[PDB]
Amino acid sequence: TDSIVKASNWRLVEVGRVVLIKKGQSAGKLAAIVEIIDQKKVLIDGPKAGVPRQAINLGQVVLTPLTFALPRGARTATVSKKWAAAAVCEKWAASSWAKKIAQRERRAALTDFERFQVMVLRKQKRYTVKKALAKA
Amino acid sequence: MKYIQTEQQIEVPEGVTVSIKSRIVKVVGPRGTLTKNLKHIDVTFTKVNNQLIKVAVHNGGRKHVAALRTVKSLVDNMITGVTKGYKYKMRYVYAHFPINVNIVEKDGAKFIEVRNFLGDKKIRNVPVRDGVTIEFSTNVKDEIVLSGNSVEDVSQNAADLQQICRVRNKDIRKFLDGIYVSHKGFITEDL
Amino acid sequence: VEPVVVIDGKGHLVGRLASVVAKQLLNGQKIVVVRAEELNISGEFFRNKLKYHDFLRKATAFNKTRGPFHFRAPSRIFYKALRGMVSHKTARGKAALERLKVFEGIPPPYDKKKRVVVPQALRVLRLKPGRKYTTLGKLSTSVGWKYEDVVAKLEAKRKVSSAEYYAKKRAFTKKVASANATAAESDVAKQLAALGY
Amino acid sequence: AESHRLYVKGKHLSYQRSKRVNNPNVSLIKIEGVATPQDAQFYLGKRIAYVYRASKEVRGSKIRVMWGKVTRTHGNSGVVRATFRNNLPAKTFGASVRIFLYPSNI
Amino acid sequence: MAHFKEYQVIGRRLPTESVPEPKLFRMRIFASNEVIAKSRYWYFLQKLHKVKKASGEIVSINQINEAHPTKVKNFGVWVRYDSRSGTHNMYKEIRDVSRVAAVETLYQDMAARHRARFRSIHILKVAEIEKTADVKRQYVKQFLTKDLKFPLPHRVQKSTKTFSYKRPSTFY
RNA sequence: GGCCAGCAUCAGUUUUGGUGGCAGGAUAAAUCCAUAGGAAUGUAGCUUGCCUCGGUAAGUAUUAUAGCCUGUG
RNA sequence: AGAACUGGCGAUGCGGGAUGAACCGAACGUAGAGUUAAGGUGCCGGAAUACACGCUCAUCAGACACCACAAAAGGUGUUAG
RNA sequence: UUUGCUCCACACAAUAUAGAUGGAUACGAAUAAGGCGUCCUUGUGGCGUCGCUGAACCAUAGCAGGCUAGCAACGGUGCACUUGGCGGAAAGGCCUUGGGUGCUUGCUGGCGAAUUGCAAUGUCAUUUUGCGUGGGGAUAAAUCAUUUGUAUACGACUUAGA
Ligand SMILES: [Mg+2]
Ligand SMILES: [Mg+2]
Ligand SMILES: [Mg+2]
Ligand SMILES: [Mg+2]
Ligand SMILES: [Mg+2]
Ligand SMILES: [Mg+2]
Ligand SMILES: [Mg+2]
Ligand SMILES: [Mg+2]
Ligand SMILES: [Mg+2]
Ligand SMILES: [Mg+2]
Ligand SMILES: [Mg+2]
Ligand SMILES: [Mg+2]
Ligand SMILES: [Mg+2]
Ligand SMILES: [Mg+2]
Ligand SMILES: [Mg+2]
Ligand SMILES: [Mg+2]
Ligand SMILES: [Mg+2]
Ligand SMILES: [Mg+2]
Ligand SMILES: [Mg+2]
Ligand SMILES: [Mg+2]
Ligand SMILES: [Mg+2]
Ligand SMILES: [Mg+2]
Ligand SMILES: [Mg+2]
Ligand SMILES: [Mg+2]
Ligand SMILES: [Mg+2]
Ligand SMILES: [Mg+2]
Ligand SMILES: [Mg+2]
Repeated sequence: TDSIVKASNWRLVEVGRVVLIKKGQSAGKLAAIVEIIDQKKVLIDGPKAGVPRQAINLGQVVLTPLTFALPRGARTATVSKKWAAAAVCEKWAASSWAKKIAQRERRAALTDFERFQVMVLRKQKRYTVKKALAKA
Repeated sequence: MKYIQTEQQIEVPEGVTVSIKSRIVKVVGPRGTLTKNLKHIDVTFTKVNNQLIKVAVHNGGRKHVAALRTVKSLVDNMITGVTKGYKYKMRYVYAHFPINVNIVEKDGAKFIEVRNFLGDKKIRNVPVRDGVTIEFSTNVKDEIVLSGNSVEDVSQNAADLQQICRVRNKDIRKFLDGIYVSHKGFITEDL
Repeated sequence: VEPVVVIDGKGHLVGRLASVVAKQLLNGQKIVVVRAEELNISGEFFRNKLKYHDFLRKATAFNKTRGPFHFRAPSRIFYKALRGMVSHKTARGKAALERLKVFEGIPPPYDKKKRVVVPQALRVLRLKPGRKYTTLGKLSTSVGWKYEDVVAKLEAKRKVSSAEYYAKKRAFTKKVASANATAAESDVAKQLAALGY
Repeated sequence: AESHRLYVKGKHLSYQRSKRVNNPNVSLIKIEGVATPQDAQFYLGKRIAYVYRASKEVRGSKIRVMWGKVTRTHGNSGVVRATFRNNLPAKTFGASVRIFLYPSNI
Repeated sequence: MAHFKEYQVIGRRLPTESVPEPKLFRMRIFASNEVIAKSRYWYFLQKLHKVKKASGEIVSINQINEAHPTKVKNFGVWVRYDSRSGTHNMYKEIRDVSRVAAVETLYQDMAARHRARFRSIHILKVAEIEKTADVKRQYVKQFLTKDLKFPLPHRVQKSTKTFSYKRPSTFY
């Protein structure tokens, strides 16, 4: 008989929270939240990923579950220094999310022939799995 | 102007364990248990420890924020209710016709039955709400007593009686007749 | 896309559900709509009750037959919303409508078929949280509809059978996953990883 | 195998029109899976057949075809304008229609 | 009225025999193109000096760029505006990253809260509130508190096709 | 060479993309680098009061075991 | 009901204002292609259920010039001064 | 009333089509919260994990897909049969048993394709009906006229008649 209260554990807008951008010249790139402007705007910066330090509307960006030590209002060079230090990229890269992204980018690059080979393999994989799923 | 967050606390005493999934609240203490459904509200509960629970509103307006406190109150009265309990007292009040009050049972139900009121031949009835019990207060004249773990079921069963006893067609000032709620408190004494 | 699209009414906003259904018809897409009683309308129950009585009083003064007809059933409150979004006095209009079917509940065929949703009419995506809304079933039963209880009954019964269907299915895909795994790390599997599979 | 389709599915939507006046010389086609004018810039030029059936056999078949081509993109969501050899019948609004891959550019 | 730029404008009364080299006056003007800017300039000058455009000249127009466009700033703003029954002075504070963005939302806010269109407003001052604790309007102090964080509850992701096969979720 | 088409090379009109070279401005403003000064939504350190073995807070303290701001180059 | 100047209707279709002599756009040989006006783009209905910042919840909300009405006076609803 | 009707089978003819062209691919509930996996004290429980769209999943190679051989598997699938069971909201469909039989592109062989001439939907769906044959099965009634009056302007209604 301890108490037990749900949670509901949201990603936060906060300095050091990394977001993936969805509109515009950048888009598909990560960046860090430096300052926060209001409930609608924040100041982002993503030097490794190429994206310009800028103001940006939250609804244009999606908050990843990643955070890292960043002083509020830190300039680009500092943001580069910390980011690297925290190895956020490899961390992101390792997530299901980023993998899901890369998977479908790859599907969309397949040559028509490659596409043909994907089928031949699925036939092959299907043959032995169907067996498996049949014996115990 | 939208407040970026305001929050409230809900203290938890040594006998009780509140528990809340979705926004469906259950408080279980020494005197039984009640549950209450906050789904209509949009707050966020948070355990901090076995004696502390925060309730908060993010990016809320006035009417929103202004519902934060009443959430706190409602769950609080569940916690007090499940510990100390609630006791509403009512006295009868009449100027000549003695109002005569008793508890009847048809098809197993328990009704408060009020006869003679202001002379009236008609016989008044109020049901007993489940969870509220009714003692005709001995040692005190024309006092009725409604107890229970839910403030809301006692306070309402109270008000039902007092409203079955409204006076029509008279100067309601001069004719002050009725059954009135005369003191609100707890069951467990010293507290 | 498919020959038939079955839409789960539940959680949708009447006039938005109507507005998209209309277009789809007109463009050749057959549609059946289900659980039309679990449809929503913005505005608290009383508002749409008052609106409904407004509608309720228009009638041909000399002959209340010829006048405007008032269907009380949820599917049909719906159909009304829809029909007004379709040029129903033209042949092309009649045509599009025949591609439509609306149902309170989920009766045979469709209960074993899959149903979809329409995000641009999904209340829980659209209504500002806080705003009050109305459920069709409750609205209709207060203006005459007779069959909320019997639908509720049939649904709860349907809902049981389908909970089994599911449980079975979940059981079987658990196996399927366990197979598709006793076969990961094999050559063919690694090969497909490379190609995005 | 089971698929032999060498075209993209499509839909006879309206004629080109105002509120109150249509122009049967231009038809408006919704091309399955094309959502933006950029997306549809691809099909500009592709040829379109509306394939239909009749009771009198003719050059051998009971199947006739109206031929046309995509000509510009129309509006913001991948709808496309097209002209046909003869304007399409208007009972066809909502009928399917076939878009090909020729003339090719890949 | 648009997306703004801020301009230094400089003008003077036309020269004369007896008064060559007249005094020279400057305004910072918030407009969207230089053509509106110059016009705006003469609008206020004649609210101040004996001049019309007819008898005076523009000497220089230059766009002023924000000094630190990726630094957040707490703006104090002063405005004169006309209502349906009176005219009024007013002070709001805006929090953004350039004066030029600031003026954009001001104009918005005025139109939204007070139904004031562009014709009816006069920006008096726009200046950086150097040290906090001279920030005064609460809807801004709100965003200065230390180690600030907040969720964005009830996520609505935008569907890209009319039907969906799931059922969404507003988690976030 | 009657009827209708496909492609190629062009001409007139038009529509929708890719991409190369330049000009202007505070010879953009920023970022970046250097440098001087600064403060706080005060980073290390220090102090003191509770406190399950160091965590909290309220002091001190301006680069320290984070950083930012402002000017000049 | 009666004057002043211009522009119109009458004598004039065409696009818009659902509808309408006079408003808005624009004045007409037969046609192809392009672009626009005024006015629009949830669906009826061609055209973004487009972007952006606020505001508003009405037990008779509101929704676009001409135009198809509302006033003094009030509100501890809410917003910004 | 000149051999009529019905269900099943193919056959010929017509006829038409609001618009096949790989697959409508089944929990429920919540959204200020959930799905899935796992453990357990089976609970408003512990731990793990996922979302950020179906950009999926499934299917998909062979004369529009011909004729053939082998191997590895014991798997998949089509078809007609047969076992047990489920579904009444419009169930008219779902699951299960067992033998049969075809196909298998799971892998490895032999043969074929041209001249439809550089494109021309290049015809592969499913609707209703008509008429022969022959494999099952079935063997009425309504109306007019007559009649009743619980009915009636006329029709209609309501009775009665081997
Ligand atoms: Mg009275
Ligand atoms: Mg009296
Ligand atoms: Mg500046
Ligand atoms: Mg020709
Ligand atoms: Mg040319
Ligand atoms: Mg260039
Ligand atoms: Mg730091
Ligand atoms: Mg510096
Ligand atoms: Mg005349
Ligand atoms: Mg005219
Ligand atoms: Mg017109
Ligand atoms: Mg009008
Ligand atoms: Mg209509
Ligand atoms: Mg349209
Ligand atoms: Mg757009
Ligand atoms: Mg006006
Ligand atoms: Mg007033
Ligand atoms: Mg007010
Ligand atoms: Mg037809
Ligand atoms: Mg979970
Ligand atoms: Mg589970
Ligand atoms: Mg759990
Ligand atoms: Mg899937
Ligand atoms: Mg084959
Ligand atoms: Mg049906
Ligand atoms: Mg072979
Ligand atoms: Mg026969």
